[PDB]
Amino acid sequence: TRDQTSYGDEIDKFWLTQYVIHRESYDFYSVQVDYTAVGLMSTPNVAESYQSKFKGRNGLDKVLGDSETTRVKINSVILDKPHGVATIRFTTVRRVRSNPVDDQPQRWIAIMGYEYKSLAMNAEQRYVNPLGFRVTSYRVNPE
Amino acid sequence: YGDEIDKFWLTQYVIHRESYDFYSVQVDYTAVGLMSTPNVAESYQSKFKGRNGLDSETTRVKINSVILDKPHGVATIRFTTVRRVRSNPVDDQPQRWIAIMGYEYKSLAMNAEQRYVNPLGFRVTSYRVNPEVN
Ligand SMILES: O=C(O)c1cc(-n2cccc2)ccn1
Repeated sequence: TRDQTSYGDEIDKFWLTQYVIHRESYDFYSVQVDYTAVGLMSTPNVAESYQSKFKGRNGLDKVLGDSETTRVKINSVILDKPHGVATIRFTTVRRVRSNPVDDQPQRWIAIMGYEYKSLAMNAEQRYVNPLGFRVTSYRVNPE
Repeated sequence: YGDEIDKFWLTQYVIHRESYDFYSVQVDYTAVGLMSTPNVAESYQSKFKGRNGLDSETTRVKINSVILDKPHGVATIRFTTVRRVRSNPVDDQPQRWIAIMGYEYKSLAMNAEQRYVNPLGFRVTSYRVNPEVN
């Protein structure tokens, strides 16, 4: 909509958490929806390193299928609105359909830079991102 | 504009209206004033209208469900509240409720005011809330 670094605590918090759930979760049924969302909510450079694991024969969706899944769980969010910086602590629970039960959960820390860029958008894009939220920097490290 | 985007303003609205706070009384009253129509918003202010407007107590909320009815702009939110007076050293016994509301997206007038709370023009048309006891 409008060039803007921040939209408030609650607004930024929703877009940030949604992003992590889209990009760190893997469900064979929603992969296309998750894939499309991360692209629109990211700069080309940020979207490039994520789309890489999906290209070619050994693309994640081509290899995994529905043999496994990873669930995502948000645990806390720290906003630095004036700088467009945000820290996110979350948990991920993987599974494989051939094992008895789930495997041990994994704690992560996400350091994200975000903004709201005003640019042209098509109909199918108005559904994904209204305020034009975009991640300009992303990297996760173990807890 | 999608389920998640709608569920956000809805749950936030239920949290805004069905709660009670003072740091946030200057932020919740103002918040609901923008996410509501002049028709369904006077039933919410009517609670302080006059001299006897509503620190001695508090009321917090936790969302437990969302179900959506897209084509109509309605939702079936189910939440719980907890009352607490400054005096009583412990919280009150929880109570469970049910609500359905009307929302729309009509960005007719928007200023410096709504960017923080409501820049997407989320507006509530209808409201009701009724309890639930098994
Ligand atoms: O990213 C989503 O919004 C999502 C994730 C999942 N999911 C469940 C386990 C792992 C990913 C299912 C449906 N939607």
